[PDB]
Amino acid sequence: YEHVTRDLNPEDFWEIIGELGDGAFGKVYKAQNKETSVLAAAKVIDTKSEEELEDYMVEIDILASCDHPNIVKLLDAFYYENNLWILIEFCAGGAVDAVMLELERPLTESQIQVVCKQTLDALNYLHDNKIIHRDLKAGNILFTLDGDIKLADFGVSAKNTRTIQRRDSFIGTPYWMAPEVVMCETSKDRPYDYKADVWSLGITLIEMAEIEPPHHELNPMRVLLKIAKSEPPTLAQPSRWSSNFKDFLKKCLEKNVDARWTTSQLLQHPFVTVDSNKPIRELIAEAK
Amino acid sequence: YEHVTRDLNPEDFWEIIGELGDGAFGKVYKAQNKETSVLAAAKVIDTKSEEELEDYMVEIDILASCDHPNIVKLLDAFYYENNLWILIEFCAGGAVDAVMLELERPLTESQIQVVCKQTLDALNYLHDNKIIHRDLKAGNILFTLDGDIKLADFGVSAKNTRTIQRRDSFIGTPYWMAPEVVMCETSKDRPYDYKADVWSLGITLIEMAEIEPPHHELNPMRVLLKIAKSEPPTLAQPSRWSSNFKDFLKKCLEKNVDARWTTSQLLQHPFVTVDSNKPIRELIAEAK
Ligand SMILES: Nc1nc(Nc2ccc(S(N)(=O)=O)cc2)nn1C(=S)Nc1c(F)cccc1F
Ligand SMILES: Nc1nc(Nc2ccc(S(N)(=O)=O)cc2)nn1C(=S)Nc1c(F)cccc1F
Repeated sequence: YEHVTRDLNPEDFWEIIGELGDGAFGKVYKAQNKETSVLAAAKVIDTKSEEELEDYMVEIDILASCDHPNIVKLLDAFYYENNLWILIEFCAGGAVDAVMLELERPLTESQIQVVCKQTLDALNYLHDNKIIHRDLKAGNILFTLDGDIKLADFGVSAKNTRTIQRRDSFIGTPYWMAPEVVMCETSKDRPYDYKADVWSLGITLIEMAEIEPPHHELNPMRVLLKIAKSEPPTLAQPSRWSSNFKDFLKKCLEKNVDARWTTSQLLQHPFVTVDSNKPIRELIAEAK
Repeated sequence: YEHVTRDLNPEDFWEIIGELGDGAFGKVYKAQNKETSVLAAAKVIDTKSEEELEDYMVEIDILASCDHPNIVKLLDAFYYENNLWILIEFCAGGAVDAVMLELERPLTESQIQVVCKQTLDALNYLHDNKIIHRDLKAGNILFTLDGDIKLADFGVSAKNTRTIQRRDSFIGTPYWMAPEVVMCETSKDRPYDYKADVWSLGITLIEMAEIEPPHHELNPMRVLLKIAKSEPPTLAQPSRWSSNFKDFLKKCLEKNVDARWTTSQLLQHPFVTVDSNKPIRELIAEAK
């Protein structure tokens, strides 16, 4: 497609150094550019056929089209011998959840503020560009060498740009057009669906405060039921946390979607009014 | 694709008898099956390239996948010598707006009830199957030989089935999932976007009452502004029309989308509690 190379062996450009992880789409490798020495994470996805490339295209497009400091960039993509290779800028610190498990402790509040502030900048850019992440969690927030973060894994993300471009496309005099379509107040443009990411942000903040997300102790079969039945989760040990942390969470973890804050609103909250990554430089230094 | 034939000349199966119409995508022909004598409307769309087939595929899929008495069926589709041919079951009476212009008068109320009732059955099926028509008007409601109607022109329709199938698709324990996604209350499933068709139904009813839709006298440049600024339109000569007609319109022509009725709710309204097409048989007989 637009961004996927054909007929070339990815391993004539990128050398596998080792393994970074392993998941449902296969193993993820640490790769090194044979010419430039630039590092990458290399997803290698077994495709049974060419039709399956369409399943992975929205993700590639999002990665190729985004240009933000807190979103990982696409370095290359190849289709070769029935595998889709996706090469993504390398984040040397790994995922936030992996750090917590290595150190066997949650992040401190000042650390959470930095991750939250930068993660929010990424989300706000996504939403501004009609992208819903849809799988925000600590496993998909990666640390850089320099103590910053980058949001990754757009594997189930939605990009409403072509939908919106087709939505506004009309010819002739539209006498029959609904006023909400006239006013650009269709679901594609309203905040409603994007706010699903704002809830996931709240859960991820509790996950960073407590190592594991709410309801981790339940039978997995019960978790969706629990989310539906229960009031929104709160920090297990609230005395440990500032009023600003607890207030921010309440703006995210709000079941009335209309009342839940947008990323735009959240950027003005004092919990994210920070501008030094030092608490994270301290963390990742200890993990090194 | 799924439903488009390659490498065969459509005119070795279908004979053009004449022209039915002409619009932005070209002329529409009256066609006759050379073997069966079955009649069709034949859309013939000039495509500059193969990539353009994707623009027309949702429409073909909707036509091929729908099975309802009040929705036109796909008979064939061909890609040949750079044209996309779409053959659609023929409706011998033509469009409602064409009848009104031929007879130089609007429909009577009893006629409108029959068209409304059948059109609503079609819409309700569409919405049940996650399709938004998006271009409902009297020009896209066609009369059959027998005095029934069929809804046509899915050229800008939305089909949210693959979107919804991808929406519910998840692996692993979804600790971070928003409660509105948990409860299947995303925009794909909520009535909100489908209700745009319910507004267009209301306008189409006024169009059938008055030959032309509200604001037909304005500079076309002003129409969208007028829709936005104005209260919903009403029948110009309300003494001519029943309270049931006027009440039905108010349920459709409601700017508060949440307060506007669904097609499901409208099916229970007395304005559509009719079960004879005789008023339409009388109309189309005079037009013959
Ligand atoms: N851009 C990027 N950099 C890294 N770096 C990384 C990953 C793991 C580790 S490890 N094995 O935990 O120390 C260290 C660095 N991983 N990464 C990506 S995109 N990882 C990743 C991910 F975070 C989510 C889904 C699929 C993935 F392949
Ligand atoms: N299924 C179908 N049957 C017909 N019949 C028809 C059309 C015009 C006329 S005419 N020329 O007005 O008398 C008579 C019959 N037209 N038709 C379709 S799909 N017409 C049409 C349409 F209604 C909207 C957009 C494109 C179209 F090609």
